Amino acid sequence: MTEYKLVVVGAGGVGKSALTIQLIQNHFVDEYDPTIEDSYRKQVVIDGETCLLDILDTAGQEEYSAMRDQYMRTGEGFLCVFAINNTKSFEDIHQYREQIKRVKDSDDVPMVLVGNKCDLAARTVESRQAQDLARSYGIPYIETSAKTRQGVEDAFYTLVREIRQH
Amino acid sequence: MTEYKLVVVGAGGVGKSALTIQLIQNHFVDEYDPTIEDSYRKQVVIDGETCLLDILDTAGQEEYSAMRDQYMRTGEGFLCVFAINNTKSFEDIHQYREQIKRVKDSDDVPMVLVGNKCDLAARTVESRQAQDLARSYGIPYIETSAKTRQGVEDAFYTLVREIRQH
Amino acid sequence: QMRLPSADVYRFAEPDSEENIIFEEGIPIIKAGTVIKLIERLTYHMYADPNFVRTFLTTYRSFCKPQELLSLIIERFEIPEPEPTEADRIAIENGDQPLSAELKRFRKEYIQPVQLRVLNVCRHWVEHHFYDFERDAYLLQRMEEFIGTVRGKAMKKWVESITKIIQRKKIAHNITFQSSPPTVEWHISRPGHIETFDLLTLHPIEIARQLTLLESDLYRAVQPSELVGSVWTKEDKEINSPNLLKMIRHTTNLTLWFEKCIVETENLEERVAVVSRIIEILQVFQELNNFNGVLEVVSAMNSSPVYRLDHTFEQIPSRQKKILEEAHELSEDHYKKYLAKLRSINPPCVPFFGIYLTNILKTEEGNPEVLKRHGKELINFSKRRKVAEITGEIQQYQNQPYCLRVESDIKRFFENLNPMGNSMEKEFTDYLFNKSLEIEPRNPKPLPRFPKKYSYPLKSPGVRPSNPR
Ligand SMILES: Nc1nc2c(ncn2[C@@H]2O[C@H](COP(=O)(O)OP(=O)(O)NP(=O)(O)O)[C@@H](O)[C@H]2O)c(=O)[nH]1
Ligand SMILES: [Mg+2]
Repeated sequence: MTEYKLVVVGAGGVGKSALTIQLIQNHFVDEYDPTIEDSYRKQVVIDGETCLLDILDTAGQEEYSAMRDQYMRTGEGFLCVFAINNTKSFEDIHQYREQIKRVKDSDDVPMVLVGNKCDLAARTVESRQAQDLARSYGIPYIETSAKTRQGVEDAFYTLVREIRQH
Repeated sequence: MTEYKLVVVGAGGVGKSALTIQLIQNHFVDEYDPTIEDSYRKQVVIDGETCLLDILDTAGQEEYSAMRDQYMRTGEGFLCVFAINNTKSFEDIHQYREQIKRVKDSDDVPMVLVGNKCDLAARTVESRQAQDLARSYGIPYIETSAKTRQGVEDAFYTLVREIRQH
Repeated sequence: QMRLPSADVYRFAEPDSEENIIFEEGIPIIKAGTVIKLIERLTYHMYADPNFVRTFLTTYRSFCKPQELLSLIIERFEIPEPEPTEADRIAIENGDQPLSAELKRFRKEYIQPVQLRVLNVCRHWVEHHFYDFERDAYLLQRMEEFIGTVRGKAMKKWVESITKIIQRKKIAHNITFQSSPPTVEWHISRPGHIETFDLLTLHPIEIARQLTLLESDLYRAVQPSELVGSVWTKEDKEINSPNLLKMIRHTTNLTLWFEKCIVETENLEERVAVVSRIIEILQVFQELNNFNGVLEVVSAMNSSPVYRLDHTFEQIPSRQKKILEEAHELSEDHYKKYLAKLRSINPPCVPFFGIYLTNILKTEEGNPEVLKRHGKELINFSKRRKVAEITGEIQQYQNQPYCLRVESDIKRFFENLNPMGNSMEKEFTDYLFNKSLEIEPRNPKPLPRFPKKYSYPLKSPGVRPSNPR
């Protein structure tokens, strides 16, 4: 079967690892041990077709900025995440997209813009802002709450669809 | 990689802690600070095989029953230490040997007789005497110096080989 | 059996129940429990677990405050002695001295081990987590008062010991080696002439050695307090994770410097020499088990500016392409090879910290802080044993020192490396990329030529060490 290498980029603190976890792990188990094999693979059925998701999550390693190109290059699709209560992370998106466009050496790279809700703080980025940014890039916009598992599958599955139709 | 459980026992002051910290950090602890119970971990390649050494440093203070049998239960190899300039520490050796032989309940528990502080000139225990004791127990005798590293690896790694060949 | 004190005068006596302590499915392993139950196990009288002490002292701040931890262990230490048994009362009532066989058994099997383990937790607390005390002066006064109220001929040994360690920490580590460190190697640049130092003028063997010493010290300097609670990712990271961030920054500046040295060498023949030298440094890094160093090189070769230089890599000898490839393979499939490699080498080594940060974070974001049972909220201690398992692994590789002699000037040269200059990340990153487009244009743009820039021989002296000294 087919395997999709999906990469989650975006400033630190936006909840990238929480998304990845929410998608891959078993939410019905008391203990989770990321230091155990294939805690990055997941077999799923999308639009009938059965594929294998390989998520490349580097949360925590944001500071190793020069290792970024290497990490990205193998990705086939990208989730550009940002926090709805963090305007900075939102304004960071533009450069993340440009970095991906450069390393993949292409102008048509499959990606999705993801606005994640980390806590209960005051939202500072309204979805309209995001919708418009997402539209200017010609890409899908999905809001999530990895904390309540809302929109997570939707964000990844949408990215996979983007890859299948590229 | 296999994991070995070493326990360092012997009269207080003989140098049990110094030997261990010399092995683990290549540093000589020059002051005296009584041990209650400490643990150290060391990844090392012995005889072309990668090992994970778990070293339990005990309290020499011969006036702490109960707690003794407690740690000799899990340990699989023992370093029985005495200082070559402390005749009383040498005469306590048989106590420890009997206690281990009893706790682990066996007559062939992997151990090494270690006569420490061989850098000091004022020797009051003759190698011949120690050697005779080691032969009676059927174990090797290794003189060391936590101060100069002399024989330190020899002792610990010899014990590892005995646990492997047992 | 043995009678414990009344649960009404000694809380640490309340019996274990499914509502205050959960065990993991050969000492017992705690899955969860109340702070009280956790502290009871932290200082149990049956077995011992130096491993629990570290886990606890490293992670308790999220579920219990320092001042509270101290109050609790002081209460734990304050064990009430049992009442004379019937046999004793009989003797006393007859004018004879009681045997007190129960009181003695209770002191020997419960009080002694508990009080001693409490003192042990205090010794370790003060000895390796002294920051709790530097940030809270009162906490330290209480510790001192406490340690000073401990009466007893027996306890004396340890009381003195802990008092000295406490004073030694308020006021203000030599290494002995098996063999002797190899002779420092020189190439075109000579000792003292720090003005000539550069990537090609210094001996590649020495560049790998000195950077390995720098990188190792940076590695051995990261404390657990900089990792727990994912503080290196919060906005106060500069305050809580200074050592970590300093080390990560060095890695970045070095990767960037490698990239700069490559793309700013316009002449193809010279750039090939430059790339070869860097791959040779990679080779020595692998030899020295400096994985952090190997990845800095792998990262540079894979960055956008360098990765696309086909004309350059076409002229690299096979032996080197293979070395670079195997190195690159370490990070593939989620660092599978690397993890295996790291588990098999004989340290000293300098691991890649990236892996640990990612695991610690996933562990903190994928496990609840508490587990509810019958309404009661227990501390999810298994989450803590998992974070401590990672900080422990990190610490295990921090003990073994490298037997290499420091060369003050080369060390200094590398400490002051500043590829970016006054520019910002983006501006500099773009600069490097444009340079890459200049020296090797995108097809079908023709490949230009450029004048050489080095006035000295480009031949590498090789990475095999010499004997003389
Ligand atoms: N000259 C010399 N002194 C040594 C040597 N090994 C230990 N010492 C000294 O002997 C003293 C006690 O050493 P230490 O390791 O604490 O002994 P211990 O057996 O762990 N004591 P305890 O059981 O009380 O914890 C220290 O002052 C230490 O420096 C050695 O090889 N040579
Ligand atoms: Mg000791």
